[PDB]
Amino acid sequence: SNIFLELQDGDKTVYTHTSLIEESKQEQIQAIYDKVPQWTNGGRFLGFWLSMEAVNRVQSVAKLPIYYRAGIVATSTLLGGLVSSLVFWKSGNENQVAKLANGAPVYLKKWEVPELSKLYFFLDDDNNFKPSLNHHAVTQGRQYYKIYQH
Amino acid sequence: MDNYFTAITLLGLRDQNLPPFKDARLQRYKSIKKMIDLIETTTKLAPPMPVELFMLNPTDPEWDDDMTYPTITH
Repeated sequence: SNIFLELQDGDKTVYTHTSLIEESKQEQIQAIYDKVPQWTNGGRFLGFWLSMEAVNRVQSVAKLPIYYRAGIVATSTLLGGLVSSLVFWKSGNENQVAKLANGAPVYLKKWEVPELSKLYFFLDDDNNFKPSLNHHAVTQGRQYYKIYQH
Repeated sequence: MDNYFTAITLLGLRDQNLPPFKDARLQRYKSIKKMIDLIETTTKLAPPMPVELFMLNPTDPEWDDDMTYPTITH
């Protein structure tokens, strides 16, 4: 689960990464992003079906050049996918990922967001060889912006 | 033949010449025998200084990365 989130913290637009969230909620977030193409491709079909039914059965668009008729079906196809993607997020999913990111650290700039799988760590002999981010080359610390609350 | 430059200097070969006859010459070699033991002892009385002064500790866990040298195969 490698997804960068853009959350609305009041007036600020904060950023985070799904690797900073526990694995129990990463699966729920990944499941939502997996249903976006199912709503996008499904909406493209309706936009393609309803458009083909209109440029043929309605005898006002059928009496037009094919290039104008094909442009309507082409426009209504991808427009039907963009609309279905909005209905998917705006209904309850854009707010569900915000609630699932509750407790995760956020950052003011996207460039400051680390990927937990890309961080350098070592096996600390003084702590039963547990993985530790505080390796012998660290100087100051991480110091994120704040913990997200929704 | 250690302490070469010290022995040569004590024999006076930096400013003069040794006697040309083996008798006095070989006595002069054995004459610096006491001074070599003294100068050797003086050089073993140096006080210690922090080793982490001009040399990073190679046993530090920071260097466990075993990083290699990235090169360009021109």
